[PDB]
Formats: sequence, C-alpha cells, structure tokens
Amino acid sequence: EDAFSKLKEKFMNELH
Amino acid sequence: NNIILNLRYKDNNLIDLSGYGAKVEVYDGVELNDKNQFKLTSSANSKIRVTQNQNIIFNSVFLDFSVSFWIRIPKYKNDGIQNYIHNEYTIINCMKNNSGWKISIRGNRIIWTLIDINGKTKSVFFEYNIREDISEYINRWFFVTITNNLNNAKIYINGKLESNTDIKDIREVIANGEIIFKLDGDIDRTQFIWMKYFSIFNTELSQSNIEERYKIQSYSEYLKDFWGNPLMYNKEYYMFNAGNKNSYIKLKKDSPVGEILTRSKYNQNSKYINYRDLYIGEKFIIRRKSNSQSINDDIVRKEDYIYLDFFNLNQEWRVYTYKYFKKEEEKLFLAPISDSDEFYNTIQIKEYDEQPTYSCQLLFKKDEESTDEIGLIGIHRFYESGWWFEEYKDYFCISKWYLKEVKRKPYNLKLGCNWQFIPKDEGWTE
Ligand SMILES: CC(=O)N[C@H]1[C@H](O[C@@H]2[C@H](O[C@]3(C(=O)O)C[C@H](O)[C@@H](NC(C)=O)[C@H]([C@H](O)[C@H](O)CO)O3)[C@@H](O)[C@H](O[C@H]3[C@H](O)[C@@H](O)[C@H](O)O[C@@H]3CO)O[C@@H]2CO)O[C@H](CO)[C@H](O)[C@@H]1O[C@@H]1O[C@H](CO)[C@H](O)[C@H](O[C@]2(C(=O)O)C[C@H](O)[C@@H](NC(C)=O)[C@H]([C@H](O)[C@H](O)CO)O2)[C@H]1O
Repeated sequence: EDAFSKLKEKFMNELH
Repeated sequence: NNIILNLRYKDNNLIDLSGYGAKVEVYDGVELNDKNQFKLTSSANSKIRVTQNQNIIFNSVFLDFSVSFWIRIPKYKNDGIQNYIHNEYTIINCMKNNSGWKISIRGNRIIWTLIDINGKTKSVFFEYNIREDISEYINRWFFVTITNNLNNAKIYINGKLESNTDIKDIREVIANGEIIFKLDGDIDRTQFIWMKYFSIFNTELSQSNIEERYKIQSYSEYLKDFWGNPLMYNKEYYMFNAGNKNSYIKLKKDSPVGEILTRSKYNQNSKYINYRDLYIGEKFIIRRKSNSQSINDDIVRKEDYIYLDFFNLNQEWRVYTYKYFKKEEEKLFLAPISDSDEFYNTIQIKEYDEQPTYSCQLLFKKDEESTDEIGLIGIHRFYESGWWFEEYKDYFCISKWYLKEVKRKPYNLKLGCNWQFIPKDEGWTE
C-alpha cells in the first residue's frame, strides 16, 4: 500500500 | 599456428580440431558443456583417452613443445587441509615406456614433470597463496601455459611468467604416448577439476604469443561472474566490490539503504589457511528491463539494460537512485518494486576495462533511449553523526565522480565502481 510511502519518508530522513 | 592437438566441444563430445585428426574417447564419467568446459571427478569412468594419429608421420621423441589450457581448481575442505597439502594427484598423463610428461596437483600447487628414457625427472610448479583474504586463483578460471626448450621448462599464468627450471640435464623425452585425462592419486571422493581449451604446440611459445592467446581466449560479448563463468539473468548472486575487497552490502535495519560491512573471516584453528567469507550480504538477482527485444538465452551481455533486484522479507525488492541528487554522490534507495516518478530503476551493465577481468560496472540512466549518465553504482564514506568527534560510515551509493575515473588509462582496478557477482558454487565451501 503506502508502506512504500513510509520507506520513501525514511529514505529522505537518511540522505539529509 | 604450430598447433598439433586442439580439444574442442562438438555434438556432446570433445574432438581434435587441430587438422591432424587424433582419436578422442570421452568416457561416461566426464561432464561437458557447449562453453567448452569439462569436468574430471574421482569416478573410474571420468577419463579422456587421446591417441595421436599414427597413419601420419610425427616425432617419436621431442623436447621443444608447449601445453596451453584454462583450469578451475576447487577450494580445500576446511576439515581436510592435511590431505589437500600432502596428497599429490595426476590430472593428465602422457608416458610411453616410462618416459614423457605429466600434469599433477598437490593442494595449491600445479606441477609439470618431465621424465627421460634414462628416468631423470625434472619439475616446475606454480603455488598460489591459501592465506589471501580474496584469491585470484582458488576456484576461479585461470590460464596456464607450459613451454619447453632444451634449457628451460617455464610456467606462465594469465599470460605472465611465474616459474622456471633448468632441464639441460634431460636430453630425451618420448612425447607420442596416449594422453590420459584422469584424477589419479589418494584423492577425496569429492575431488574434481574443470578444464577448457586444452592445446599442445610443437614449439616453445613466446611470452608475446602466450599473452595474445590469454587476451583472445578471455574475450566474450557476455559478462562473467566471480568464478569466471558466464553472468546470468534470473540467478541468485552475492556482490563483491573489487575496490573494497573485504566489504559486503547489507540492508540497514529499519532503513531502506545499503550499509557496507566488513567480511567475516575463516574462524577455525588451521595455521595453514585464511580467507574472507563470500556467501554473505544481500542476495541480488539481475532482470532484463525489456522482453520485447530477442531473449533466446539467459546470458548478460555488455550494454544490456537491467534491473538490479535483491530478496528481502520473502519478496523481490529493487535498487533505485533518487532522480534529483545535487551532491556528487548519494545513498541508493533499496525498496519494493514500484512505478515512482521520484526514482530511476534502469541500469546499463558496462565493461570499461580493456584487459581480461571478471569485474563489471553499473550505469544508472533515465531510459534505454536517454543518452545522459546519472552516475555509476559504488561505495562512499558518508558523514553519519558527531560534532566534536565525527562518525563516518560506508554506504551502497551512486557517484558522478566515477564517470571521469573510468576514462583514465590504464583502467583503475581499485575503483569501488568495479563489481563481481558470486553465486553459490560446489568448489567453494566456508
Ligand atoms: C580523498 C577524498 O576525499 N576524495 C573525494 C574528493 O575529495 C576532494 C579532495 O581530494 C581530491 C582527491 O580525490 O584526492 C584532491 C585531488 O587533488 C583531486 N584530483 C586532482 C586531479 O588533483 C581530487 C578531485 O576531486 C578529482 O580529480 C575529480 O574531482 O580531489 C579532498 O581533499 C577534499 O577534502 C575535503 C574534506 O572532506 C573536508 O573535511 C576538508 O575541510 O577539506 C575538504 C573540503 O570539504 O574534498 C574534495 C571534494 O570536495 O571529492 C570527490 C568528489 O569530487 C569524491 O568524494 C572523493 O572521494 C571518493 O568518492 C568516491 C565516490 O564518488 C569513492 O567513494 C572513493 O572511495 C573509494 C571507491 O572508489 O569506492 C573507496 C575505495 O576503497 C578506494 N580504493 C581502495 C582503497 O582500494 C577508491 C579509490 O578509487 C582509490 O583509492 C583511488 O585509486 O575510493 C572516494 O575516494
């Protein structure tokens, strides 16, 4: 679902 | 040219295509493929007999000749290092009336033995290190050439001289016996050897001829895996960085990125051996981007467009780059298969090296059509935390920087954009 949207958000957190 | 025996695959068989028409008997225990690879096992019927043609005129005895072939010698068993180091076994025998040549193996040594009519026996050998973190030689295809003059018995490896013995003390060697390909000695039931492109020449080959031959027998349209076999679509692979040999990729816990960890090592108490573990990190799989193109076989070719996938949580995930990275390097995005406008998923697989290598490069692009380059997949030390003391940490990344470094000649083997793919192989246990 928007589980992929929760990973994209964690990815954005990861690379500043 | 000067070739007098040339074993090549043809119709489920090995045949002499030298033009002298030798007889070749392959017994039921030899495994063959159309890649020209053949396997000798411990089995009584794993053998090849070659009889040189006796209706055409050849030399009774001769001492100016050369033997060329590739070989893949499996890694020692960890609990069998004693027998490996000590127990010599023949792989190829050519002896008539107690004289002639043979090739043999004792653990990490390959040995070339001459014997004359009188019974004088002289050897030259090539030993590779079994303490290396990552070997160029254990369980990997390499190219052997043995030349013989009156003076010198030389062994060349991958086109480079390595060993020399004085053989002036030997005047007379019978070189017209049956050539028997067979494992012969106190071997483990599990012992085997792969060979390809076995050739004999009636001359001592120049270093220049041996290196030209190494380069031609190395060339292919298709890329190769860590072991030196063809790279395949739809096959599970571990990933090796030639630029960070002791590095491996692992999905960060609760974060969709690849952290770079340090390979675990041989942990038992043998003083004779050491290696880095190879079967660690994420399990990757290569997929063709397009199915509308012709795809008869599953072989990965230079310039092919691929997805680079891996297995996570019993699901096939994919490697992406974020589209809008202003920086010179960015962490790759490791996440489920998804049509997302915010990420590229398309990789072209390249070979920027012009020397023989098993390494390949991974080029992110917009589309199969788009002609502009986003960056090459590699590894980079990123700022992690700290103000007083600064913590840095390696991550699986893309980099524009690599695009300039791949153009410098001679090709920089040390770049972290150089990858090999390692599948599980019966010749490597850890
Ligand atoms: C060392 C470094 O930081 N390199 C990064 C570089 O940094 C710039 C400055 O350094 C040079 C340099 O690279 O040596 C200085 C040279 O003089 C320049 N070259 C020339 C021709 O003179 C060179 C140029 O950048 C290039 O020619 C092209 O641009 O830059 C560096 O001194 C400076 O330092 C910072 C520092 O961070 C601050 O704390 C400090 O205040 O001062 C400055 C200000 O910030 O930073 C400069 C950049 O701003 O910059 C480039 C980007 O242009 C890269 O980040 C580069 O690091 C390399 O990144 C790539 C990915 O892009 C890889 O991560 C490289 O690491 C690996 C790899 O390839 O995977 C790891 C491997 O283990 C290693 N091989 C080994 C060890 O076997 C390889 C590497 O290819 C080989 O070591 C080389 O053969 O590198 C990483 O090096």
